[PDB]
Amino acid sequence: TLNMTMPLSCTKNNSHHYIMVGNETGLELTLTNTSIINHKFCNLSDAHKKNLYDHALMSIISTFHLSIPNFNQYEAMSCDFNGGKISVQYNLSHSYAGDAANHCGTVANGVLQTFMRMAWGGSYIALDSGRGNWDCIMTSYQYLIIQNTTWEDHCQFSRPS
Ligand SMILES: *[C@@H]1O[C@H](CO)[C@@H](O[C@@H]2O[C@H](CO)[C@@H](O)[C@H](O)[C@H]2NC(C)=O)[C@H](O)[C@H]1NC(C)=O
Ligand SMILES: *[C@@H]1O[C@H](CO)[C@@H](O[C@@H]2O[C@H](CO)[C@@H](O)[C@H](O)[C@H]2NC(C)=O)[C@H](O)[C@H]1NC(C)=O
Ligand SMILES: *[C@@H]1O[C@H](CO)[C@@H](O)[C@H](O)[C@H]1NC(C)=O
Ligand SMILES: *[C@@H]1O[C@H](CO)[C@@H](O)[C@H](O)[C@H]1NC(C)=O
Repeated sequence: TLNMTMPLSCTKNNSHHYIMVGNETGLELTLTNTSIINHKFCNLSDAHKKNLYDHALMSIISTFHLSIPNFNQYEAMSCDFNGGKISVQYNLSHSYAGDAANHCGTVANGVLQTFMRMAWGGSYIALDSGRGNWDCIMTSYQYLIIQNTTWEDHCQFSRPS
């Protein structure tokens, strides 16, 4: 065992949902005030890391039917790799209306949107964006964390690195 055992994803204070892409593998989406990736980097230095990254986000967009509007906006994002299993952390700026509106055309916002509409946990506020069905979602959560993990382990945070 390397370093000390990781905290739980499934907590009384967290909102979480699991997307099962593979036969038992998938993505654990966690909305938290707990930071998992402690650096400011997302180094996709090789084609494999870039490929693992695109597959993770493609999975979320496909499953949630995210039609993300082009607002030329971005979420603060860290990523790391642990033997082929990616971790993606969004430092969400959705705590205030103005902040949410400027980080509205993002995957993280699409996830927040699904959590709200599916009632998966947590309370949110929907701001009418400029276009159709897309809402800018407010949340008090600081982090959205996405980890490639198994169903047996989805309730515990994986090691980022
Ligand atoms: C998201 O916010 C956390 C918290 O501020 C950032 O983690 C910090 O990273 C710096 C390195 O630049 C460390 O010196 C701090 O100790 C970290 N703080 C904590 C609480 O872990 C994280 O880097 C941010 N991620 C992004 C993408 O901005
Ligand atoms: C992500 O990449 C950056 C830059 O590619 C890394 O920062 C480098 O770290 C080395 C330490 O060996 C130092 O020379 C500098 O801090 C950076 N070098 C250059 C050329 O930018 C960073 O450590 C990487 N982090 C992760 C998690 O992969
Ligand atoms: C997360 O932190 C924000 C700001 O500190 C706070 O308002 C919010 O209630 C916290 N949420 C949880 C679930 O701890
Ligand atoms: C998790 O990682 C494995 C290999 O590291 C990959 O085959 C699989 O597609 C990944 N799962 C998701 C949901 O990205």
